[PDB]
Amino acid sequence: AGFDRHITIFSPEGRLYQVEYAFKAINQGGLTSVAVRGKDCAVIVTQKKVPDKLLDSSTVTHLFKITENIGCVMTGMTADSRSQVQRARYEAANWKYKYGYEIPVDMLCKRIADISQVYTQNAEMRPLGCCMILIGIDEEQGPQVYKCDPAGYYCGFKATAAGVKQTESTSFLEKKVKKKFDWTFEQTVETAITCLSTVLSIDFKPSEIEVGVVTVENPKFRILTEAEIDAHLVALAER
Amino acid sequence: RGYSFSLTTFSPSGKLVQIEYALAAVAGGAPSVGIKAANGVVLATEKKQKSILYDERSVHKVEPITKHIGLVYSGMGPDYRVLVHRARKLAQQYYLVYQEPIPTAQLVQRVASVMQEYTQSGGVRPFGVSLLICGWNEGRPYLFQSDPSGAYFAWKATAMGKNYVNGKTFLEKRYNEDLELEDAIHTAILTLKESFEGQMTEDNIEVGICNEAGFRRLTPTEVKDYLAA
Amino acid sequence: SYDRAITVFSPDGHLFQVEYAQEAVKKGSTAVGVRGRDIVVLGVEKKSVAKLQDERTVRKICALDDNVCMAFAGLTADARIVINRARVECQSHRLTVEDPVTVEYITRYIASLKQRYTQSNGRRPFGISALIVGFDFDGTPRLYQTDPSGTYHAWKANAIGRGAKSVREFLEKNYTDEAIETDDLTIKLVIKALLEVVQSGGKNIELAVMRRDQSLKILNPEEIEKYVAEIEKEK
Amino acid sequence: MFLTRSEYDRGVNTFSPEGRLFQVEYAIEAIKLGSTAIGIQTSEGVCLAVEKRITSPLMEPSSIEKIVEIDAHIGCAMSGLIADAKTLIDKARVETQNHWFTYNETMTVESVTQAVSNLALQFGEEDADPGAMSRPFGVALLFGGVDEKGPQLFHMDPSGTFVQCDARAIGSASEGAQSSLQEVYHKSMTLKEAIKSSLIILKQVMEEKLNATNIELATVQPGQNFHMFTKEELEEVIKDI
Amino acid sequence: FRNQYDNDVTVWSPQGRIHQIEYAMEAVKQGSATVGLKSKTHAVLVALKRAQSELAAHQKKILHVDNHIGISIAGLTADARLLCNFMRQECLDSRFVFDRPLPVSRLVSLIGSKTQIPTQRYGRRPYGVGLLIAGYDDMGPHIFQTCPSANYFDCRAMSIGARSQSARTYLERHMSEFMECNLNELVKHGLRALRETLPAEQDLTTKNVSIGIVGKDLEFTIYDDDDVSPFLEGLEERP
Amino acid sequence: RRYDSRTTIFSPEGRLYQVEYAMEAIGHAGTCLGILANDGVLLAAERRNIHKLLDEVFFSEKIYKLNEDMACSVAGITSDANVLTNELRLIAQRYLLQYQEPIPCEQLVTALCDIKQAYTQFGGKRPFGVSLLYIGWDKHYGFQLYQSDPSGNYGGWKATCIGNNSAAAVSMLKQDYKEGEMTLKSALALAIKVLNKTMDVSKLSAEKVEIATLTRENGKTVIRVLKQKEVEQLIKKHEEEEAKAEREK
Amino acid sequence: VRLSGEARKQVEVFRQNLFQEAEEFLYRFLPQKIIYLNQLLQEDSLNVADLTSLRAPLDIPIPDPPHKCGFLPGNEKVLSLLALVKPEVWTLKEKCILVITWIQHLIPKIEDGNDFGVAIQEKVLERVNAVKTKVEAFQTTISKYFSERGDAVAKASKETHVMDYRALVHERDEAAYGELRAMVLDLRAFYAELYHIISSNLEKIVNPKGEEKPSMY
Amino acid sequence: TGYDLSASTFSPDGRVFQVEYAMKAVENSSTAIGIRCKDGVVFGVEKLVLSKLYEEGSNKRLFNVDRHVGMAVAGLLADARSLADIAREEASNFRSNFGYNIPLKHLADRVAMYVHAYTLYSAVRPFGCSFMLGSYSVNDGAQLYMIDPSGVSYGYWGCAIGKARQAAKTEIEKLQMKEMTCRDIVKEVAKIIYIVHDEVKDKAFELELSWVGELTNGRHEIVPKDIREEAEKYAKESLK
Repeated sequence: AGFDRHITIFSPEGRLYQVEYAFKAINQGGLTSVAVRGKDCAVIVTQKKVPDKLLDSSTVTHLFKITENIGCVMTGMTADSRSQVQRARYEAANWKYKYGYEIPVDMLCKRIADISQVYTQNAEMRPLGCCMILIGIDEEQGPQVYKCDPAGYYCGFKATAAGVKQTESTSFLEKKVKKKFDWTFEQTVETAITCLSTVLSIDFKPSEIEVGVVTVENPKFRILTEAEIDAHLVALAER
Repeated sequence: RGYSFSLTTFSPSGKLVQIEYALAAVAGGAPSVGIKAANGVVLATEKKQKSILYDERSVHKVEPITKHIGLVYSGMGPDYRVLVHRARKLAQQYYLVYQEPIPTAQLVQRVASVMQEYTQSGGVRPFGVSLLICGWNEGRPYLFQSDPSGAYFAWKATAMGKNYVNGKTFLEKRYNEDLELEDAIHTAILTLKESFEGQMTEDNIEVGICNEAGFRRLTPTEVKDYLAA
Repeated sequence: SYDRAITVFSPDGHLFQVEYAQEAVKKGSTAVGVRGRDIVVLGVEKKSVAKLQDERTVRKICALDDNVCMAFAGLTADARIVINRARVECQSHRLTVEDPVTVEYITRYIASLKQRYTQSNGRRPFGISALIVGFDFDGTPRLYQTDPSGTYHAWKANAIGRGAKSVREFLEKNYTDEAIETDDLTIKLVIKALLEVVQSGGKNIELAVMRRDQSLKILNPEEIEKYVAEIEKEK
Repeated sequence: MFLTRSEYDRGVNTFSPEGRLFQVEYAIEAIKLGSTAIGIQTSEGVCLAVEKRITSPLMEPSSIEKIVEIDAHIGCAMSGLIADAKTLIDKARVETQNHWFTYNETMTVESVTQAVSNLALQFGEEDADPGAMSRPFGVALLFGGVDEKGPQLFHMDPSGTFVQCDARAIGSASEGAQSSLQEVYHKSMTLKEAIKSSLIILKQVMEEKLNATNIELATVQPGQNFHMFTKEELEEVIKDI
Repeated sequence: FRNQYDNDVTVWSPQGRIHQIEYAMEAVKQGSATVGLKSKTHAVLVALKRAQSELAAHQKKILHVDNHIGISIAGLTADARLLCNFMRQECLDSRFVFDRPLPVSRLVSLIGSKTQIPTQRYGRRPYGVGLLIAGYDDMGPHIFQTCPSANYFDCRAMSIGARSQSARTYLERHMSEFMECNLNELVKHGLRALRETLPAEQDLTTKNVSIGIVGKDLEFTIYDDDDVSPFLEGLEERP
Repeated sequence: RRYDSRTTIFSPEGRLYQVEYAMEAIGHAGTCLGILANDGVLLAAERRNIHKLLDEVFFSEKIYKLNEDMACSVAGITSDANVLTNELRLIAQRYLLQYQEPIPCEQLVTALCDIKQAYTQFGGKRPFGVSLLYIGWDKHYGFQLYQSDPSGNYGGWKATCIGNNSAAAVSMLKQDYKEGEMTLKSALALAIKVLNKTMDVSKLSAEKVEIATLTRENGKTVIRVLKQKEVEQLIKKHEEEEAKAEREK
Repeated sequence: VRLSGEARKQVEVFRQNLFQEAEEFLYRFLPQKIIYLNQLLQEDSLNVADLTSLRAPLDIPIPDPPHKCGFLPGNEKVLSLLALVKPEVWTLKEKCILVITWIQHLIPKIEDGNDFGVAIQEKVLERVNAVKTKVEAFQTTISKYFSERGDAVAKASKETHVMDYRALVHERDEAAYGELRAMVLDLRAFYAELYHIISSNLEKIVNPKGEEKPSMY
Repeated sequence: TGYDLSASTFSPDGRVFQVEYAMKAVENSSTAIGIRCKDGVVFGVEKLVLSKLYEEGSNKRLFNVDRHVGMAVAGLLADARSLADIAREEASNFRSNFGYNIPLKHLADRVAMYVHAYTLYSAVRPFGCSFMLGSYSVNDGAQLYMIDPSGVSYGYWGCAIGKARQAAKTEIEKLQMKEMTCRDIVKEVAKIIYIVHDEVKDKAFELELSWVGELTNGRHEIVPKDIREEAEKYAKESLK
């Protein structure tokens, strides 16, 4: 063949197989992340797996804060994830400097995604093998959830997942939105945790998951403590 | 052979085959339809979503470059956005220089020049997207297509994407120059109705129109009203 | 193996792309040059009219300056570029040193340009060889030859292009101090040499002369007809 | 049993297994295509000689310039690519004149040879300048000049390495010509004897019978400057042989 | 086969070895041998020169960088000349700026950086030359070796080039006495060490030996063919 | 094995095969034609695009005006054609800015051909896969027709055709063209004849061709595109004449 | 290597004989043979339409259900056609050998580049070796015919009750006639293909490396 | 399969194999370990003595990248020295601009991003070094970080790199570093290195140790030789 092995060249069917391989690179990590939106809150959950006891559990995280009121969860290569996180933080601060107001979540996602496009069009560099999911509150639009992928697609979502169990998780979430009644903050967090736990079969403990939330009442992105996570987990088991 | 992989290499029989492959990438893209009515021009495309989870309001396949110009695409979504930003920038440069809204013909020339600019260098790939650029200038409608090759053509009506040949045949059967846009939108949704393989709804399609007023994306309620027929 | 890049040497140290350009020169139309005592004559064959083509556009012989002219055999576009570059260098040299260019100076410049294109990959050699003729300040006739490789050599008389081997063998036989004695004899010698390899005599040769202190003169077709008639009759 | 894979010879900047860097070695093979040149260093001076290898009678003999003058004190003889030879000769000349400009003195033969050698080294492309040929210089030079140390003969090769040599031969018949040099040469020989011996060796190696036209000969002596034997002087010596 | 992974420095091998760097390290073996050894008060460099022919002079294997530093080369003379120019300019810059002789350790660190840059990037080859650097500074006598790989070592004694293992074993078995030696004893030890590398038929001569000495009171000096005769005469014979 | 790549390698026997492959491309193109007459010069081309749902919004799909005093018709890749025409217009206007006179036809052709040669010679860029005819009037040499190729080589022609069936067009023009006897009307009739011969369509549609003429009237060049009625009349006259020639036999 | 004048003379004699014979063959002998084989296949004997004309009597006494076989001749038609064909196939093999040797002597010194001419020489050598193998196949099958037919008639005489052996003998004759006409067609085609390829590529065949270069060295 | 030739490439199954091949580089290296305790961070390296000729205190794998931080490396020593120069430049730039000693987490992030730059581009290979960084500041506390060739960075209570990583990691795991103090941790680091050293394959080693902590007033420094000798004697005694 040879139509793979370079991002620039098109297949005879015009598919650009290299970026599709970058999509597989996300699943190679073996972790899953889920994001679900609510009427007044947006949450991100992801597996936290510590391979060795010696590792400091505090340092390992896939949840990062792009700015005070935006948070992200990265899935894929850890290094590419950290690099994209840094680029996102730079883009947000530069937006604030130039335009005088906090970057919208959609525009941040668009900037990061079009950067991913310049990666998937120029020859020498490779697409970053990571996926981003951004959550924030916009005053006009309420909560928001968005996802960047290695291709440059940046579509917004009511709820999403990324990682190895993405298809199972989106099947689960699709059923839940179809039986739409609402999602308050507690139900939002419960839906996220139930989705992740059901698709993985994990039956989590508080250490195994890390959750981050935004709410219209408290717009700042915060990563909940193990105690708060256990509080939500116990509520799930009780009912 | 070696002609297949290189972009700056004419194959034997003189074909730049990577560009043909980019056109094949366009053909895989979703259906898009453009019909130039006497008093307007309608751009329509399917916005079929993988799941209910997708939020339709987040992204649009039909975008305004200017007040009186808008365009739609079939092909690669990221490439579409690169060139839509570049098109908006080119139009604003024209407005700064001449203090007049850019003509549709001039804009399609400039964006096609950009698309050609990309094909020449080996380090870059062609844009795997084609566009239908519609506009109303000088009290006249316009419809244009711009391919990955960097070439542009002027169509009374045409279709891109999946089943574009069959859609074009359906159009040439159904097309009348005397059509008003009220009828032309119906013909466009029918042209797409040929090729969905699904039950079209207000969400599953995105359609926009241009006229003396200018380009606009008619709302989900509007397209529901037109779909009711 | 070793013929795909200009930079790479082969085992036994042959640079083969420059050899291929020298081969490309052989495809071109013939050209011949001869040094008379007071004339330098430069003759070039003409491929064909085609009957719907204007002859003025196609001219192999060209004047770099008042005192220097060249003819080429090889890629026509490359020849045009090299001719223009040598012309601007001629005028620039006159600008810089307030003196007219010497024939060896201009052939050195053209050779240096061709050499510059050979040395680096990402550029192909100029697929031309040239025959540069001029009169120096002393008034001595000068004839030089250049090739895609970038070496230049003075020649009493020479040919380039297709049939160069045959015509130069003929010229090695024919050329002598006696033939150079007369300007008409020099012109007749080059005409006979081109007649050695050409389909028809008058129609298919374009010939020019430079005299001691006169500009280039492309001989009229009637004059060429008269000279070939004189050559034909003597046989 | 033949293993001919090579697969590493192509492209400079590739160390082959055993680390031999074969492009430079092929360039060193390239000078064997060139005409044979010969140099002998003596107390009375250093002489240089070369076979012109005239292709056709119509070619002007003077135009072939395989021995040239870097300056009055130093001359060069070259075998290999005439074009890159011209480049290196230009570098030598400009460096000599730069030295005169800056220090009001004449360069030594070793310093001039080092100056051109530095240019030859640049095929490696360590410098970022675009105007340096990627290929090694396919030429070998013989630098002969009288300096503060007296007559000196330096050899330069495509690698850019340089060494003093009492007598050296470059070109096609360097193998065998060097053996003849080794047997004939003794340090005490005068320049007349050196001229005669070098012309004997050139006559042996040359395919055509030796004549004043087909050889170029030069000498630089302490009192004199670089001098080329004219047609008449060449006739006298080639008659004497 | 594994002909792949050998083409360029920028390609790692499946077992974590950059083969072009190793192929460059083979280059030092090609050159004529060199030996360096030090005492409490002196550092010595000794070399075996080679000649293209009887008529040709022997090549220069020891080069002076500064009064307090000099080098000896094994491997490509081109790379040797280039690196020597770089080192000389660095020492001149140090003397101009700080009016102190450059520390030899710092100089070899600079050499290591400059040499390392080719190995990682596509383009310029690794410097296929091995140098022995010997100098006296305020800390004391020093000897270093630099490989075509940018790694460098500090040595009590070392030998590089063809058939240098014989010299290394001689040096190792005789090393203890070197530290308290006189300069004559030390140069004699080094001469015997390089004599180990020579073919049995060949023997040390005035012509093919060069000696380089630097010390507290002695600036770097290369003792040439005539000047090595005092040091050579002491040596007895082949064993 | 393969000496046809990178456009910078002379193959053995010294041929640049990339430019030849590019010259192969123009043969696929729609036929374009140019004829030189005593009173004027014309360009005629076959509009290969004959899709029903195409609009003739532009001045011409193939014919371009480069300057007041000249025009061109293009056969080859349309994108490279657009680039070359933009470069041509800029070159002409630069000459007008510098010398305050109209660009000579041969000079403009030579400049663009220098560009086209340059793209051949340097490594990265492909040769321009275009061949285009130039028509213009200049004070020095009057009416002129020029042809160019991907190689960067140009020539002056009394009449020539580029594109599909160019050999048939040239064969027909050779016998028919009368040197020194043409007028613009006769040349138009000849153009219709050779186009009918070359074009596969039995009847020239008069929407499948575009004809433009360059003439000097009142000391100013006029480049005009014959309108659909005019070319309809021309094809009607040619059909009548050819049928009458048929009727006699 | 040191060569005597006599040795040089012998080698030059072989070389000049080979060159002149190759020229004479391709220019003169090949057209003559092409037309000769053409008229031969146009001959009526080669164009026999009814194959039962070809079948010849086998006087094997059919066994009556419950004495000796006379001399059983070979098929006169087939053996006459074979007598015509055999000179031609052997002649073609000889001439292909001559062409092979001519091209091989024209192969130049081995060299790193400008190997396109020697590549042409190698390609035409590939073709001539192919036709050489084909004519060798013809030469072996002509003998296979006789051996097989003899075995068949021996079997038929030994086992009279089996009639399939008799049908086999007739079938061998018919297949032989078909093979022979295809053979003469192929022989003519091989002569013509040799002429075409050699005439087309003669310049590079005779002068592979090409004319002398300007000698930048 | 041409997927493994370059780092720009992806495998069809989503793996960048050049980076993994570079990760295999460090395993060739001799082991090095760093342990973090309450007082500070201790580093140790098993520096194999290739030849008697080589001077002691040479081929140092423990570098000081700033006064308050030290670096221990495994993998290609050339790449490691270059990375140390990069880290020193980053620390100096941080001091010059922001006016104080660089936080270790930030320094690890910056050098990790510099490393990660190389995995992307085709022109340049990934680094062949994996290194540990450690510092103590009264504000931040004891911090130990490890950077792989990929540019992944994490904080480790105990860490090992090189050939004997796994065995060293289990030995470190059975230690309870959090309660312990540095002057004991040096002894246990010596014990672990002596355990993991293979006498048959590796002829000899010279233990190279360093620490940073309050006992230094927050300066990384090489161990005093008396403490080195005490720890080495303890390690030899425990080895049995």
